[PDB]
Amino acid sequence: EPKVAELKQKIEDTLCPFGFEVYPFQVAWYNELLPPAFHLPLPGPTLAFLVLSTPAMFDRALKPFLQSCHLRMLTDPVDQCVAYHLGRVRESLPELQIEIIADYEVHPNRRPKILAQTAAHVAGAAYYYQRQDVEADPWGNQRISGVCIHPRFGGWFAIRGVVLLPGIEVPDLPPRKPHDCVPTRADRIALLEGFNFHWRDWTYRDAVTPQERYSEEQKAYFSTPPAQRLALLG
Repeated sequence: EPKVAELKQKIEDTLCPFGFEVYPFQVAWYNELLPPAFHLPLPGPTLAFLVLSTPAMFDRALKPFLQSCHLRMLTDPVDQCVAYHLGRVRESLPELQIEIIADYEVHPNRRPKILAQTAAHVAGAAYYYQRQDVEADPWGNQRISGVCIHPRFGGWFAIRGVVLLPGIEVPDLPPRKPHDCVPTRADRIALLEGFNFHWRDWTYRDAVTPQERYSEEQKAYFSTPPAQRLALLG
């Protein structure tokens, strides 16, 4: 009966060379915090892995993918690339039943209504900073969206997927809280204001100083309209 550390290693062998990181969690840690509409429809002890992309994903996974025979038109290339690598995870664990979010062999709802930031938080991957994390906040009526912050990459990363392993239950998997790397009220205010009110501004992503950022080319790619992205960057 497979151990989490052995599975984690096999998934990392598959994904880490392509700029991803993977974090295990129990389905229960996620569901516990949410209304049933957003639950994962599985037994609490079920093992899951939260998958993130780091700044390296662009050079190691996306650019190669864009030059490959796998690329199709009419759907987002990043989504295609991610689905491809999550597909490779399935292949690398042929003896196991593996579900993936998002599953592109399912089209309608209900694909589950996953709240990705909450998954990243309970998996210890990135602290999900929300309005509630600022006491007596100054924003009144506005819609202040929260944002996850990675201790190594700040906001220079993205949550990309979840790998589920139904039938593999890890009731004694020990939880680890995400690193509270933006601990002070003033910094949390600056983070959330940068995120919700600052334009052509990547600055909220430095709320903790990152060790590495998206390259200028990657920044260009994500801030260029889709019609022009591939042409402009060749």
